[PDB]
Amino acid sequence: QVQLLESGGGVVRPGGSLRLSCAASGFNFEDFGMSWVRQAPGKGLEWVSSISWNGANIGYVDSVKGRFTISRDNAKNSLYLQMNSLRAEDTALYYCAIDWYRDDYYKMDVWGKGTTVTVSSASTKGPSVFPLAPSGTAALGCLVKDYFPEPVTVSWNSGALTSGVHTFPAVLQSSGLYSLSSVVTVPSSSLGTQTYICNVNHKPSNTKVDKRVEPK
Amino acid sequence: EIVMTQSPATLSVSPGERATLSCRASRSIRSALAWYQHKPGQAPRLLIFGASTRATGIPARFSGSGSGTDFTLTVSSIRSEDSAVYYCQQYDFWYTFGQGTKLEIKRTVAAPSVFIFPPSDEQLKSGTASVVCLLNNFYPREAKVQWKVDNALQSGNSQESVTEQDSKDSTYSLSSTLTLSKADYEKHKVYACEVTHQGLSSPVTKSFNRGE
Ligand SMILES: OC[C@H]1O[C@H](OC[C@H]2O[C@@H](O[C@@H]3[C@@H](O[C@H]4[C@H](O)[C@@H](OC[C@H]5O[C@H](O)[C@@H](O)[C@@H]5O)O[C@@H]4CO[C@H]4O[C@H](CO)[C@@H](O)[C@@H]4O[C@@H]4O[C@H](CO)[C@@H](O)[C@@H]4O)O[C@H](CO)[C@H]3O)[C@@H](O)[C@@H]2O)[C@@H](O)[C@@H](O)[C@@H]1O
Repeated sequence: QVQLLESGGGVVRPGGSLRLSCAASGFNFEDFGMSWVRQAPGKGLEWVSSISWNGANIGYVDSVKGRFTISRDNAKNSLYLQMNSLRAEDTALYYCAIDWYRDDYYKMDVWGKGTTVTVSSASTKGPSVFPLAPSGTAALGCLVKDYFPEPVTVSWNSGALTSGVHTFPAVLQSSGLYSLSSVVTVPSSSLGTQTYICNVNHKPSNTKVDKRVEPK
Repeated sequence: EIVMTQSPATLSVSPGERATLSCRASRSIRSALAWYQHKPGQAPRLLIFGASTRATGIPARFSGSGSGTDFTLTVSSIRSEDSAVYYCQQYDFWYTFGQGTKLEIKRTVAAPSVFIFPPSDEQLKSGTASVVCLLNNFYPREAKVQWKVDNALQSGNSQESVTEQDSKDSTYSLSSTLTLSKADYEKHKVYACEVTHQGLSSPVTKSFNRGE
């Protein structure tokens, strides 16, 4: 369980700034160069910045030169990215990753889960969660409506239920808010004896909702 | 800066076959070329480094080669779990990913299982009604959904959403959400969802009556 844990994302106005951090565990952080790689919505992976294990070589993609500053604190096992003068093209999920072992060899096989940076003037709003009630095989789900910004996570029965689950990509409504559904197919016979609860988490607004989905 | 050009952009391949992905560098990157698999919802996974060396635990059906500016990755004995976007990355002079190749697994035709959900009473308290139509586990991805309210064809008040290809059975699922005001919702009785797909003999309709 080598691990990289990014944090610090959120909503920031264009022209503003944010500081991302990445906490490493399970390895000698001081032995590895680190990189930031982002994925803007609807785009591919883009390498952003790298700092070598000893800080001797630092690089930036051209579009962030003079705006972003990468740094590391080996005593805290932490990597940082100070992002200034934020633009719309900076909206993305930001991964940290090891790249090289010292100046010896490229490795780049340890990645974090990403943290989301949203460059917007809009306000943070948490979702409402409504049930999609059931009627051989039955379908039921949760409707997660009117939140900002992306993303929302949905699980079922606290992660015990995974087979048959489909969580749809969010849809930007004309209001400017996002909405999505998560559904699951289950045996009809289990509808009264089994409990079904969807667990919606929207970290940007500290919204945690546990919704029971029962037949009407 | 070095430009990495991948081809083809998209690729649809049946299980058991092989596909070859191409990567071109605008100038020589020697052998510092890597390949990545990126499944939606997960972190990127390194497949190849040094143009032709498999990373730890990568099976022999991933084969990479190339030198200078021209590279290939060949993925043989393709499985449903291979549905992903594949990127090359040069690491000769800092790092640059290519624009990616999206690989879809071509499976047999599968018809949608259709379900309709009326608005919950809780949501009606807010003054909005969301009617959701679910199309489950179908292939291929192309599907048509028509909303009919009291036999009146709806237009402009619905939004669709399609899942990423399922990694185990290679199907898609689609949701269409009809959004109406509580007042408009309460003026009509029959709410219908009509589904057209290649795997269905004729279009399928699921409906409900408001209140039943
Ligand atoms: O068409 C122009 C040419 O562009 C490229 O060469 C440009 C010049 O860079 C050197 O040659 C390359 C050598 O570059 C390394 C250097 O060691 C180091 O120093 C560079 C700075 O000096 C220059 O003024 C600026 O270019 C730089 O700001 O940086 C580069 C890159 O180093 C990192 O990139 C890889 C990533 O895998 C890795 O070696 C280094 O990464 C960092 O280091 C640690 C590991 O040690 C990692 O944690 C961290 O990511 O490296 C190349 C050999 O592969 C040389 O190409 C001069 O020789 C060039 O004049 C190049 O494309 C060239 O072919 C073109 O002709």
